[PDB]
Amino acid sequence: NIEGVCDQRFSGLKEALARNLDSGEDVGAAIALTIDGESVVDMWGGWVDVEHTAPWSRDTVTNVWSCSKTVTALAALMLVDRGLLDLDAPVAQYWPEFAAAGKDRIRVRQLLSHTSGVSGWDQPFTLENICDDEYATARLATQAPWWEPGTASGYHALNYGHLIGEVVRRIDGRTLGRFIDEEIAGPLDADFRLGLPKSEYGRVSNVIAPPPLPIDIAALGMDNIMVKTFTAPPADATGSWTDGWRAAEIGAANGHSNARALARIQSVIACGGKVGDVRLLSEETIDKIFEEQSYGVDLVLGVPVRFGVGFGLPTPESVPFIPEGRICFWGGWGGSQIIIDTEKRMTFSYVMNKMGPGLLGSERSAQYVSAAYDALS
Repeated sequence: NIEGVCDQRFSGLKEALARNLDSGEDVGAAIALTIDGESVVDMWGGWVDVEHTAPWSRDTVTNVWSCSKTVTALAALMLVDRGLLDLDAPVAQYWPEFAAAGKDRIRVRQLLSHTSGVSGWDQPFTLENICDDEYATARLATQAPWWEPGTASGYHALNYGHLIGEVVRRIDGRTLGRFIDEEIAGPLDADFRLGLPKSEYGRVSNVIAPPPLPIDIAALGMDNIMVKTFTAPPADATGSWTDGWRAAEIGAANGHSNARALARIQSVIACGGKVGDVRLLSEETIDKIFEEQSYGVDLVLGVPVRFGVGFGLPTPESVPFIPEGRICFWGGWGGSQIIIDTEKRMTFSYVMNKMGPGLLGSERSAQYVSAAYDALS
């Protein structure tokens, strides 16, 4: 039983979602797809929890973990489009405290491409620490890079929003979470926000944690950058249920939204900077997204990744279900996807509550993305 609309071209996408819901591989999911700004696929099915307390409704939202990075990146690119933020300027030019420990030459674009060298917090760090916005932001400004900036990419797993958000805050005045609401989510009427206000607790579906790892990476060395990044706050999807997590602003993983809002937000990039009569970027600023910034094995994700400014670029060897072309994308822990195909001017989005293993796509993510692209030919 699937609610919402789904174009007849994408029938095979609807059958995959239905059969995944019947088998339990998806507990509650939502798949959205816009073309040239107009909603073409907007579906959802399944339940809010494993106990079938309530079905996934239209405005059900959940934690969308790293899809929030695309909204954080969109906010930064908007300050660039207005001429207030220079991608080539050092981040210390806007954030003076960041110049400490030899970071005075790190450029703003390197924050957005995960090549800055600051991919996580130094290890006096806890789940409570990341919930303190100004404390977590100040800690990063004191750190030395974990590798030579621009030399490689290391996925800024949980501090991505703190780094870029502080640059946004010192330029605009508003916090990153508020900038998103007043300049992106508001003008486009999109159901996205950093965190979750208590007034919206009723329509949230708590994510289901991925399978436990056979070893706790404890006693296997923080000599590795990947371990330092993923243990800065200890990885626990359950932490996204807490009130402290939903009260903070973590532009890397804090977003609470659904597939319809993500596909609608990012339709600005797919349609050339304007959906309807709300233009947030020019095509000159959108061109900066698809300028390749880095390619190589990521120090954190452990696979080859091609990074643009704020988005990933097609990497068939690591993300095989996304074709090549002027396509930018990212996804969230558990399997969530947000894809921007400016050639077809479409946006795809898949949002679930049962988190699969891995921070790249899951088995379901490949089925849904492939079905969406098979129908488009």
